Amino acid sequence: GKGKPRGLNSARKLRVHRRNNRWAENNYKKRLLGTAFKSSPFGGSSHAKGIVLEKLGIESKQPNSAIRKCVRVQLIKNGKKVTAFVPNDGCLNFVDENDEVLLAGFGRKGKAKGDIPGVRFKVVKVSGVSLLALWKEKKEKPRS
Amino acid sequence: SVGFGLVYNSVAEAKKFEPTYRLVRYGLAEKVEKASRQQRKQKKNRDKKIFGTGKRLAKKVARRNAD
Amino acid sequence: AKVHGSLARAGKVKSQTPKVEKTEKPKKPKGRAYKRLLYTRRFVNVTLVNGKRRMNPGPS
Amino acid sequence: PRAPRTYSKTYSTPKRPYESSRLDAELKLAGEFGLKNKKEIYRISFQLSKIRRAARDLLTRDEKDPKRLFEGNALIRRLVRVGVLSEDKKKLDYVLALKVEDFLERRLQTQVYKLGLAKSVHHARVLITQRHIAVGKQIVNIPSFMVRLDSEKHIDFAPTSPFGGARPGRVARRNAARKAEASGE
RNA sequence: GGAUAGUGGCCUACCAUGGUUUCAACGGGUAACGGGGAAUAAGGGUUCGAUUCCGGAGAGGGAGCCUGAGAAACGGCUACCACAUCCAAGGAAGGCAGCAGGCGCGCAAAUUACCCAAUCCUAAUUCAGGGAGGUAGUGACAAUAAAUAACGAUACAGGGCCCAUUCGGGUCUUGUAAUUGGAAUGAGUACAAUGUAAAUACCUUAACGAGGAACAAUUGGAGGGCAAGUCUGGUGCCAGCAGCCGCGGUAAUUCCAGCUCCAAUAGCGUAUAUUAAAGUUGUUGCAGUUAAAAAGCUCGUAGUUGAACUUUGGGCCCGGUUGGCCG
RNA sequence: GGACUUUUACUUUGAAAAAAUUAGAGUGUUCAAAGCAGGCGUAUUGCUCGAAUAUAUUAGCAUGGAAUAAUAGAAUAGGACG
RNA sequence: GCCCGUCGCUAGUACCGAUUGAAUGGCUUAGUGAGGCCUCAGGAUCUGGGA
Ligand SMILES: [Mg+2]
Ligand SMILES: [Mg+2]
Ligand SMILES: [Mg+2]
Ligand SMILES: [Mg+2]
Ligand SMILES: [Mg+2]
Ligand SMILES: [Mg+2]
Ligand SMILES: [Mg+2]
Ligand SMILES: [Mg+2]
Ligand SMILES: [Mg+2]
Ligand SMILES: [Mg+2]
Ligand SMILES: [Mg+2]
Ligand SMILES: [Mg+2]
Ligand SMILES: [Mg+2]
Ligand SMILES: [Mg+2]
Ligand SMILES: [Mg+2]
Ligand SMILES: [Mg+2]
Ligand SMILES: [Mg+2]
Ligand SMILES: [Mg+2]
Ligand SMILES: [Mg+2]
Ligand SMILES: [Mg+2]
Ligand SMILES: [Mg+2]
Ligand SMILES: [Mg+2]
Ligand SMILES: [Mg+2]
Ligand SMILES: [Mg+2]
Ligand SMILES: [Mg+2]
Ligand SMILES: [Mg+2]
Ligand SMILES: [Mg+2]
Ligand SMILES: [Mg+2]
Ligand SMILES: [Mg+2]
Ligand SMILES: [Mg+2]
Ligand SMILES: [Mg+2]
Ligand SMILES: [Mg+2]
Ligand SMILES: [Mg+2]
Ligand SMILES: [Mg+2]
Ligand SMILES: [Mg+2]
Ligand SMILES: [Mg+2]
Ligand SMILES: [Mg+2]
Ligand SMILES: [Mg+2]
Ligand SMILES: [Mg+2]
Ligand SMILES: [Mg+2]
Ligand SMILES: [Mg+2]
Ligand SMILES: [Mg+2]
Repeated sequence: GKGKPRGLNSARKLRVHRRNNRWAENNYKKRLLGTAFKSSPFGGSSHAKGIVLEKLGIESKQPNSAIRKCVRVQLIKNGKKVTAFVPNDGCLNFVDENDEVLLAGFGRKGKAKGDIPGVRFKVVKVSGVSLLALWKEKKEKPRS
Repeated sequence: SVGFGLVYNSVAEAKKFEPTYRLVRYGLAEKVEKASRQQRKQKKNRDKKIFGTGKRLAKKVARRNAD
Repeated sequence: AKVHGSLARAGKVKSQTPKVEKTEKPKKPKGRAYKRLLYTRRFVNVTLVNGKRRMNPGPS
Repeated sequence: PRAPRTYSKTYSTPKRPYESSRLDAELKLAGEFGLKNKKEIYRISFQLSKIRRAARDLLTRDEKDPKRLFEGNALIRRLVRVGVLSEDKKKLDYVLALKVEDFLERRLQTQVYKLGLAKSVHHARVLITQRHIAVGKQIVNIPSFMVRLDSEKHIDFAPTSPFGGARPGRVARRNAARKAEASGE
């Protein structure tokens, strides 16, 4: 009756087979190959702090017409160069080149967000403070 | 309020079986105060760099005051 | 796609929406008292039942 | 390098976050026993959950199996003790029933109200936290005290505070100060 | 035989040709110390365990060794390598993966404070010493309890209800209120006592300490999933939002705000990881004609699997543990 | 004490077994997370209950079972008892 | 209506690639070899053959 062995001694084949096939799991493979630590701009860690190289004006994908304000960031522990979105209305006004920023993921498991092409990170903080506070008014940008 | 009490057969028997911080609280033993704990430790260590008495090292260092 | 589109207009809309200050209003009770208000509002007195029930209506 | 301090959390949050039938059902309880949290209900549902799990397990064992008899009987008399399990229904297929509300109607905040003494659960809360009402001469300021049957007869105001002799109180006495310092000398 | 505390290719002589392997040796990887354990809750599982206890290893890297019952010891020595400090240039000296503290690193982690009072350890020892350990500081890691208000009066309005030929309000309270009314309490502050090694806090408790200017709750959302507006103003495929589907090109139910409303609430969002959802890893328990998938075909070794049949039936005792009807 | 014994798997009961964790009993830490306390009087010379139980699975040990599934047996008789 | 490929623009990722390219870490041949230990000696001095 189709498939798999049934027998009482066929434990090994049953484990091996599973082992072999577990590899078709997209997440398992990433874990065991250590893809994270190897590819992927962050270490495999949740956030990464980097430095702002240029400010970009990414044009959004269809069916959306817009200009998504972004930044090129060179992760400090890394040299890895990355582009990141600057969330909310204005906020790009807060950043400036050579400034220090804190990058996070986009909540999509790698993968880019919406109509923003090739962007897999967003900012979060600048010069030690946080976009959110700045955008509101709770905090002010530091001197230099 | 709930505590704990002791009562010795004599004033000589408390003074010997009592913790010394307690007799202090009472007024039947003075708080013999000393230097800091790390003042003391340092003195122990300074003292480690000397072998023997010390005054032998007073006179010999006193000759340097000629050279 | 394109990468170097204008940045001149960053924060266009927020910067041009007219400020209207928040109004000064009754202090809402916090804690258990708020759960109270909710319950007398939602179940004890009742307001309307225009067929069904509404929580945030205006001009109906 | 010292014995770990053991802890446990004491509540559980519902899976479906926004189910209005459950949300109505929860609020009604909140306003019926003078609670302040969805957690104060989340808590009890957790207490229940295990009591039920416990009971379920025992039921699968043989009628008059040693463990069943020992821990089942024990669970019941604990439940009977506080007044969640009625006397008649006293053999665990009913604890297997039970209900959140049964547990609620035994809080001190509610028992203080249930026989007079407060009239409105909210007065009953405020009274409890503000150091009036006690069990023995032992003041109790936790609304969740869970009156155990045999202390029920002893829920009365404290020998301290007004309401139980002792003293009027510093806001009243302050008025007795402006009374004879205006109209006197 | 030598060596060792002692068995042993441990080492050396002689002699032989053995030892392991598809039941996966050997080799590689490990962002690998092992375990007790942790997370996740139908069950079967899956993921994790540097880290309070047990075992092992190490003290910048290597090796060597003295002492000694015990070390191949590093808050011991010796050499080399890396690093590194003082100098009068001749020389000398260092090893925080102890406690604290600094640099660096980074997303990522606290005081250069007090004490041996407790817990216990060591010594020649009741006594000395113990950054073991305890105390406090820092501390929204996690966990527990649960304040931000409670009660009356009045002023119209209600719905109850007896009557209704028809005024209506009158007493059982449902409460929305722009004047009202006395009550209560710890947050805090603070004699004192308790606490404690001494302190600080908690537990106690004199004097103070609540009416909206507080002693003033937040964090997110309000098109669907998904609990809550088709309100007003703004912008006009811009700015922005949107995990996913999707909104925005002039009456935007998604943007920017006001108002109002929802959910969890001393907490709530975001990012990353994992677990449940997942019978999308399937032993339980998947799927394979056409959706992803039966090797072109047959032989075949390892591996898995493999028809039926051999003391069954009858007889007699022995003593138990529940349950019925009596007690 | 002597003389000899075909091999296993499975299952049962038990021993040997760290604590903390976990499940769980007892006990009103004011409640509770915890803790392992505590409770009674002559509260003026003391009386007293505790500090359980469960789990602990693979392997090794020990005991019972003889279904299921393997092993071995006498055919060039070099068979079996005495 | 749908729709295929070369060709052209911007941006991103990986691949091949002269450089017998570079880097870190683990083992290791051969050569050189510190140091303590063991051992053949030695004998400043200092005893009664020994230290
Ligand atoms: Mg494939
Ligand atoms: Mg689309
Ligand atoms: Mg660029
Ligand atoms: Mg690095
Ligand atoms: Mg000292
Ligand atoms: Mg000395
Ligand atoms: Mg040999
Ligand atoms: Mg040779
Ligand atoms: Mg050979
Ligand atoms: Mg294999
Ligand atoms: Mg490692
Ligand atoms: Mg470990
Ligand atoms: Mg591990
Ligand atoms: Mg590590
Ligand atoms: Mg060592
Ligand atoms: Mg180091
Ligand atoms: Mg080396
Ligand atoms: Mg060493
Ligand atoms: Mg050491
Ligand atoms: Mg000189
Ligand atoms: Mg240190
Ligand atoms: Mg050190
Ligand atoms: Mg932190
Ligand atoms: Mg002496
Ligand atoms: Mg001492
Ligand atoms: Mg210390
Ligand atoms: Mg406040
Ligand atoms: Mg106020
Ligand atoms: Mg808000
Ligand atoms: Mg809805
Ligand atoms: Mg408009
Ligand atoms: Mg609008
Ligand atoms: Mg809005
Ligand atoms: Mg939540
Ligand atoms: Mg099965
Ligand atoms: Mg499938
Ligand atoms: Mg197909
Ligand atoms: Mg075929
Ligand atoms: Mg083949
Ligand atoms: Mg068969
Ligand atoms: Mg067993
Ligand atoms: Mg135990």
